[PDB]
Amino acid sequence: LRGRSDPVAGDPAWAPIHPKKKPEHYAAATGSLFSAEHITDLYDDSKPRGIG
Amino acid sequence: TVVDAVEGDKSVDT
Amino acid sequence: ARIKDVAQVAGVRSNQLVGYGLVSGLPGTGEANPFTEQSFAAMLQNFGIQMPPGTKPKIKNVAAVMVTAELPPFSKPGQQVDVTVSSIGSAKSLRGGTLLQTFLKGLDGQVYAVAQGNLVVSNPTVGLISSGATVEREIPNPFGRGDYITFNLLESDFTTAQRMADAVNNFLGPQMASAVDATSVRVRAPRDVSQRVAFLSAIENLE
Amino acid sequence: ARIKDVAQVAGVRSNQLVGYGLVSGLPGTGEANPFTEQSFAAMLQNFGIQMPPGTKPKIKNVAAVMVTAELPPFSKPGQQVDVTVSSIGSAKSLRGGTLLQTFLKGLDGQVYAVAQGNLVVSNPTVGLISSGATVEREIPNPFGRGDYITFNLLESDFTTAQRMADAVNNFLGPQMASAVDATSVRVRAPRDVSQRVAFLSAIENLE
Amino acid sequence: YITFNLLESDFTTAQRMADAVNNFLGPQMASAVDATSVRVRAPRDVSQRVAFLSAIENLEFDPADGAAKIIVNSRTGTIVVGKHVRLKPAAVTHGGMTVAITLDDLVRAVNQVGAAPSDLMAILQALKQAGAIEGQLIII
Amino acid sequence: TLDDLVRAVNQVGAAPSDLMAILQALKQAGAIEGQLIII
Amino acid sequence: QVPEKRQQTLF
Amino acid sequence: QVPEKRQQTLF
Amino acid sequence: QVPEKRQQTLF
Amino acid sequence: CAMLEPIETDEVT
Amino acid sequence: CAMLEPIETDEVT
Amino acid sequence: YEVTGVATIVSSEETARLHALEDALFKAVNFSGADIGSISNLMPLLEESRNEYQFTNHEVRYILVESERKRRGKVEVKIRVDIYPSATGCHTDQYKKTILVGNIEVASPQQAVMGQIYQVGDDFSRVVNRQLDQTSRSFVSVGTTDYSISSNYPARTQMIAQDNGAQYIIGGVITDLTATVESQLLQDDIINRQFALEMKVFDGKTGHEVFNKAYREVARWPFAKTSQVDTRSARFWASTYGEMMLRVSRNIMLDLESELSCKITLPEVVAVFGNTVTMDLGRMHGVKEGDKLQLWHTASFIDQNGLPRNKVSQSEITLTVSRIYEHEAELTIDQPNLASSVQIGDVMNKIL
Amino acid sequence: YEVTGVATIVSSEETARLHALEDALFKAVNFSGADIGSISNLMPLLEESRNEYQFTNHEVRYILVESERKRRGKVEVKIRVDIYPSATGCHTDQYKKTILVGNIEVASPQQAVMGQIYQVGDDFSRVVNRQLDQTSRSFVSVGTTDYSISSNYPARTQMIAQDNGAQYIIGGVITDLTATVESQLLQDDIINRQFALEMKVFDGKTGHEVFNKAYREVARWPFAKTSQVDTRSARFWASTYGEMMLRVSRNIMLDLESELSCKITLPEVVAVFGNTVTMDLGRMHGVKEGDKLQLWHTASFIDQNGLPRNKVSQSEITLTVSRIYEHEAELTIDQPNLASSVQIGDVMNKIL
Repeated sequence: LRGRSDPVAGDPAWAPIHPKKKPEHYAAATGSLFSAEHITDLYDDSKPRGIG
Repeated sequence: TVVDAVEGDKSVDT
Repeated sequence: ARIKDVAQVAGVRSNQLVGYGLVSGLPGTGEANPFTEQSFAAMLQNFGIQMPPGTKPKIKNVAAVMVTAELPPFSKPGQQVDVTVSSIGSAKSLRGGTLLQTFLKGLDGQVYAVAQGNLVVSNPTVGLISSGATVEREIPNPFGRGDYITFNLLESDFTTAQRMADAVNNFLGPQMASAVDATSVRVRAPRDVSQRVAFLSAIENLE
Repeated sequence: ARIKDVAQVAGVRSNQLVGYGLVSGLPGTGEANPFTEQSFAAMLQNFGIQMPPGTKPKIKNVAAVMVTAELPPFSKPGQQVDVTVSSIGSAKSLRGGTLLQTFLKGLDGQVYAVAQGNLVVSNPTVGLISSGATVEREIPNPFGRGDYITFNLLESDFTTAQRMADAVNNFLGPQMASAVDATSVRVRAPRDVSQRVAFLSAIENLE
Repeated sequence: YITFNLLESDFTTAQRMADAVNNFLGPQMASAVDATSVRVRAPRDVSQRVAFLSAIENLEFDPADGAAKIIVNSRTGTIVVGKHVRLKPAAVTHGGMTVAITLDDLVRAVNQVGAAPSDLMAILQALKQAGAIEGQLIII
Repeated sequence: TLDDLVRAVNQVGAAPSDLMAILQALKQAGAIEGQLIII
Repeated sequence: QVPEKRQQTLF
Repeated sequence: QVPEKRQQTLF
Repeated sequence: QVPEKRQQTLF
Repeated sequence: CAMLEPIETDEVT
Repeated sequence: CAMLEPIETDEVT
Repeated sequence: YEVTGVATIVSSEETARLHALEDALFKAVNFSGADIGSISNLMPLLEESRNEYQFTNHEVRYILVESERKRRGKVEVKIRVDIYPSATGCHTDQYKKTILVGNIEVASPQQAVMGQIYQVGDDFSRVVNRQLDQTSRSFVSVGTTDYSISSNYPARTQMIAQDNGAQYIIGGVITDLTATVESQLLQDDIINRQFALEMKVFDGKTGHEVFNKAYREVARWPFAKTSQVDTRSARFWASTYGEMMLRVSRNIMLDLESELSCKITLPEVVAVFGNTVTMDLGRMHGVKEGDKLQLWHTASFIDQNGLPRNKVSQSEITLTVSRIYEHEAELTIDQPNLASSVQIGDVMNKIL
Repeated sequence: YEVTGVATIVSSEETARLHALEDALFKAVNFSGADIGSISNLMPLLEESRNEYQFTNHEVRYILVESERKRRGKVEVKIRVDIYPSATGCHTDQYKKTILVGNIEVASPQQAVMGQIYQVGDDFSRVVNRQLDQTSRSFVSVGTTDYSISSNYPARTQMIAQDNGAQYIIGGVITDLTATVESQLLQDDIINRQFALEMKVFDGKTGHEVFNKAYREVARWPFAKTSQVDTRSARFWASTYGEMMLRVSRNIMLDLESELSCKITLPEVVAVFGNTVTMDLGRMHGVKEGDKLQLWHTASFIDQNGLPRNKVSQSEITLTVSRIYEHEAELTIDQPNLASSVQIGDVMNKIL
């Protein structure tokens, strides 16, 4: 009798995506704490750049 | 089936 | 020229640690910057003194600084390294100051040393501490892995790389060292870590 | 003139790294530029101090700079290279400063070195650090590929190209080197990388 | 075992300290595990370990010279040139006078012109760029 | 020990407290067999 | 047939 | 009559 | 006829 | 013969 | 003869 | 044999029946142990819908189709065939060829808007890689790469092949993903989507282009016009479009078998340790101990105009396999006095 | 034997019956003491639904299914089989292989949104670890690791294997978690969710990739669309999706048994104390006193192109086990004059 279907809260089609966990560095391979995926630039503005 | 569960079925004009 | 004078062992590297801290005991040559006062208030809260919000400390003997240490290779917990202390606010001088407890973080965001001590300044805003940072954690090393060790030339050159290869071969024997580019020379080494240290001791002194 | 004095090996190139950083520990000769304060606030947030929005740091010992390093060929992780530090804001002098952690990016946008250290200035706004940047990544090289190596003349000339070809042929033997234009000379080389380094060592010293 | 951590890390100093303990006590007693640490087998009793460590910590040996380095204090001006540092010959023109090549010759070249004793810190950087230094130029 | 270094300090005007900075350079170059403690 | 508990072992 | 697949060839 | 599991191989 | 049907430790549940 | 019809690992699905 | 062929009708009953017959024949040949390289030349002579097929000079002589059914909207064909598995041939005594699947790209991103299937090239190169790995007879897949291979840069092709250890590199471009709408008043709309592809195989030893073929097929797009389809999901690959793309991948594999299988496999010298050399092929490629190999000195040059060329110097050196590993092998030079002339990059061929 | 097979119907009665038959056969083989490595090759010949199965060259000869029931919506199959446990084989005289379960990752976090099952990779690697530990015959699990293992870095693989003391490292990527909706007017919606996975096993001695396989299964998602499911809970693993994932893990274990079980186990030299060396394998791995072992000198090199290679130098050194600990063992060198040539990292194989 309504002709419409109400949305439901928590729909997976609109739910947020939790970001993928980055892999561990394993510093024992290189002897250094540098990892291209884990470094944080001190001066960056931290704009959104990835999922989540 | 051809309907995705997450998005759902997306599928008097005379 | 000895091999150790003109080359470095691959995988045997230094690491850089950086941290934020406060320098106290200055003869009225401190700061009034908002971040200095905020950090000072947080530090005081850590000891049980919490000022009401909006209270101006009116501190003049405290300066906010950036602490940097270089972690030598094979650094073990309990060792001490130098730290460079540089002012980042508007303090006129850091002479006669004392660095309070500051945690030094690596490139991965983990704490590897804690820095304290007395500043020795000559530029009055940069000082040094001879044993400021105490190493609290180890960084793993690839030195003992593999069937060879590698020497990296400080000054890259094809002829220097080949001459260092010949120096090792003459000392030990044929087919022992090989130059893979203008910088690196690979030397076959024992698998035991104790024997590799004894082996590298004889090789690094070659002329 | 030796071949290595007047020529360079094709594929054995340098790379240029550029990055943005802050120089601290200046005797009151810093900046007040909006980008300097913004970068300083972001750096302080990276250490756990976050000022309320719209807060003016009133910093006078910090200057925003541009850091440039040239990555020599065959640069391996753990090596150190010089960096040139030049002020881009309105700082009067960089003398006595300390470069904070800055990441040096290549032409592809990836980080290949990290620069720190103490500035040595004479122009007071440009300084140099003797081992400021530590190499953290390798750039692949076409040196060991193919059946020949190529020499590129620093001063292009048909006669110099042909004379260098004759010098190699006289030393080794007939049909060994050939000049393909006024700049390049192709020399047949061994397939093994270790033998090619030994081969290039003898050839680059020819007069 | 007990472990000794070198104040100045070096492969040769680590191995020489291992040999010093082995010569004093006997074979297969101490071993260098890296450039910093040396492991010495020790008694299980705490009182015997203190007596054992008392005899070992007084052993004499010659630490290695270490890598050749040049230490420059950019804020004080002092330049400390260590042993085994060699400067390759070159023609250095500073100011208006030309000199030919440790620091003694370079200091005279500095004194030729007015300039300043801290102008030597910039001459070394040019020598480092030209590959005329057999060592490490460290700025503190 | 310090006697030679004190003479080097006295050569130039400088100051008797400039010796504290010479030791730190020697410590960095590995020219000290001991511990440099600052109190 | 029931499995038997682990037998005597040294170290 | 079906075409035959390529025969053995060197280089 | 069932395929047989891989046989003993060294290295 | 007649194989038993005793259960074992669950792998996760 | 009589060829079997056992399925194999899917290439993508 | 007793085989079943399943194929969905798209626009013609003849095409669906032919596809089902091809599927049944492929299954019969795979079960019979016969080479799958010869199948790709049999299809052209199968265009006719004759109940009986006669062939000469092939492992299959007569084809007789006994049952044809259209159950559930797709043609099912049951046939009986006589397959003669030849023990000989130019493809049975050769080592397996390592192949690297290169980058497959969509030339026009505009065509991939419907369904947002923009990663169709990557997820199809993955299917081609798995098809070559686990379905082919004479190929081993060494993975995929993100670099694009072109005929203008033989040096880059050689370098990438050396880096991945691949004898051949296969890459393509997807040139058509457009669709048309067929409308009926009785029923809903039918969207028939196109999938055209141009595959190119490059020889990693010299950078030459050794294979070049074009594929084009059409299949129904069962999804909604505004629905987003994930190309890694089973919803995409179980649909009619997915079945068509899987059949296209199978045809790619069969064409590679038809063309490259009887090329003589040329393992390369990896390292020389005095009188013993190492081969990049091992137990998993078909190497057996006691095999005799003949060495060729490799010299491939770019000519004056920048075009790749090949030149091999024949050698008097013969090698025999001494120890075999899963991925490599050790060979002993039978002429010790000539062992000094062996360099890295020289190729070998098994002596028959 | 008397065995029961339980399997839930997802979309086809044939698949559920086949899964129940596989379960019954696995239980029968486990009880009979026969090797579970041979089961993974029997399944392909079980696609047909024949009441009687005939096999040759296997520990099972004839399979006869006597009862088939669909109680409570899942197929139950009762069969009687004849199993001949062979006392010989290439898998009974080998020491147990230590395996490290690497990081299993979800390639697309978008697919895990429904149910928020983002830690499905970790909680599934835990299941694989426990399956290899307490269900396999020739494997010992040394735990899990958080690092990702790739074929591009053999040196990292070797280092991680050395750190964990693992002969092989197993890691995978979960490539499909999408679901489709099947709607009926009489009943509620049915959500069938996919679980695709690509497993890869690397040899820790040389960094080579020794195993590579892909799995894909489908099962009903009984939970609500907006409900959050915890992957560590029994609600997830007791559901139809959980049963499917457990079956996938069992198939992984059976494939590892099929491929790696008859590889000769190569314990490594841990320490050398004069004439006595230490072995990384002990009582829990099947080492017994009086065993004779042959030493191999290990030399594995990365070649000029960065690809891993293997090279073993044969030795005249034979060792015998003197004392056995639970996790290690002591060996005495039978040739004292050659004892000086033994270094750490040399491998050994049991003399049969």
